[PDB]
Amino acid sequence: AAQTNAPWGLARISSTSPGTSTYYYDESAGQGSCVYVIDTGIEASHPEFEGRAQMVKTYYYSSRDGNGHGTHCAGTVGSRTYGVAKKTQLFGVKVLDDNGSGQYSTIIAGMDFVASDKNNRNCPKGVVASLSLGGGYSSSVNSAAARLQSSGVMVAVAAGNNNADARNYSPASEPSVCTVGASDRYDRRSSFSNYGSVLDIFGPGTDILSTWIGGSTRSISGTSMATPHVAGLAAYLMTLGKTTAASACRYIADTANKGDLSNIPFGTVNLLAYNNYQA
Ligand SMILES: [Ca+2]
Ligand SMILES: [Ca+2]
Repeated sequence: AAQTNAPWGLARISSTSPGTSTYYYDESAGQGSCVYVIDTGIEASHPEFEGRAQMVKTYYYSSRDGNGHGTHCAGTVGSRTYGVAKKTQLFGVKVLDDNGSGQYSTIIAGMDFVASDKNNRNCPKGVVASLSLGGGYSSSVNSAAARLQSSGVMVAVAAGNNNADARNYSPASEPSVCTVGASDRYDRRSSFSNYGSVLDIFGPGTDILSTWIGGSTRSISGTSMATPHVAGLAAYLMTLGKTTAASACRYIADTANKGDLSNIPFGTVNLLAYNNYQA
């Protein structure tokens, strides 16, 4: 399938080269998979989600996304126009308040929630969790992410936006999950992207158009934007049967575009998420 005039990041994930504008993907499109977006929520009524999004948990007075960040990330995972996996099921877990902040204790509860809640859902092609969040190093946050992954969920987490080594941030620094850095449309490391040995992969993160609250759209930047490209890619590849929740991060690294990115510090992988879709 071909989506013309797609956001650059979608075009990039199905291309060997920068500078194109059409996204190519297998029409299965992540059908039968599920992606949990652990964030500020998801505006499920947005026409872009086509009834495929729902809120499943909140730790606050509402499950509404009063911020936009979670809705944007969910859009990159699975919206019809802005998403990688256009037929996946999206589940919102609101661990971040409407200012975009959340206590680590709440974030941990949210991860444990997903590990159990997947047993309440129909995801025959597998389960992914996208975590566009984080703060300073915490062994408890890392351990929660490790548990979620161990439980059979493909966990993708943001590397962070500190232009620093991700070793000092969580859940970025948890080795067993998929830690995602950000690139721009010219195949440069995004200016803010963290780096380091713990990164598994890069995805598009600068100037990413997606859904926003109030039935709108907007372009924003962050490792938060790169992460859902990888989460959606995992869901897509799992629906195709090419990989599994336990092996998807490795598979994505195996099949990535190699050596395309600039300003990657010595010791950080030069790997850009790629669907290897061949019609
Ligand atoms: Ca290339
Ligand atoms: Ca890893």
